[PDB]
Amino acid sequence: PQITLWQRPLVTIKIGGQLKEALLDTGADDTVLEEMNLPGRWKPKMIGGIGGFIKVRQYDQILIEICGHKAIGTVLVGPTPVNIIGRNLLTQIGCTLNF
Amino acid sequence: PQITLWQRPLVTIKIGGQLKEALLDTGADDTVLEEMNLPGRWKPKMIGGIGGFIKVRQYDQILIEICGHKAIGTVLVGPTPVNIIGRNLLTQIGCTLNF
Ligand SMILES: O=C(N[C@H]1c2ccccc2C[C@H]1O)[C@H](OCc1ccccc1)[C@H](O)[C@@H](O)[C@@H](OCc1ccccc1)C(=O)N[C@H]1c2ccccc2C[C@H]1O
Repeated sequence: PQITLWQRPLVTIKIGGQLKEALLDTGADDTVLEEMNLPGRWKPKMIGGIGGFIKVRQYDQILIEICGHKAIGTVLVGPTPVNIIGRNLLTQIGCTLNF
Repeated sequence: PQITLWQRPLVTIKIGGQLKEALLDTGADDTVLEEMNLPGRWKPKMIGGIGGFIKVRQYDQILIEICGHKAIGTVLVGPTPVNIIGRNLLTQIGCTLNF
């Protein structure tokens, strides 16, 4: 599909059987979701954006479904204000920026 | 032009006769640039990101060239980690997300 940017580019994602809303963020290197439970072991990590840094938990090889497209990659979980789908997963679904 | 996301979507922008590098960010509602000098009066604004809020200066009707495409709009200036081209200007150059 082609997403215009008059409004925030929010889409529905499926992860861990749960359905959620998330923002397609080309400015985010990684993907970070609000506090939730995921399987496997995790690694602590600090990520910084506008405003400073936050502590998140890193999970690897997590399967996410974005608008029907399956994608695999690292998923961070932490006190983020909104769910964010970063570049690490946007590339997997063939997402691009077009002027 | 089509831009993949395997790397940060960095482009060159021209503002105040100067060349700068900035990030095309669909996750940013507004455009914020690192500390610099702009003409006219400014208004105060608070923007919230991943790690909290920051205070920025708001300038209106600023001319800015993004990859050869001229745009005129609101530009914010403050302690941002990188120069950011947000949705307010991305829509002016007809930028869309595609997959
Ligand atoms: O933090 C970032 N990346 C980092 C990131 C994110 C997730 C995981 C890892 C990493 C590392 C780094 O790439 C990106 O910034 C550039 C950036 C790049 C590199 C280093 C630092 C910053 C994001 O795309 C932010 O732009 C955007 O974040 C999503 C968000 C939307 C709405 C509300 C709260 C948060 C955000 O903060 N948006 C707000 C904003 C921004 C500018 C002007 C106005 C407004 C209002 C609101 O829309």
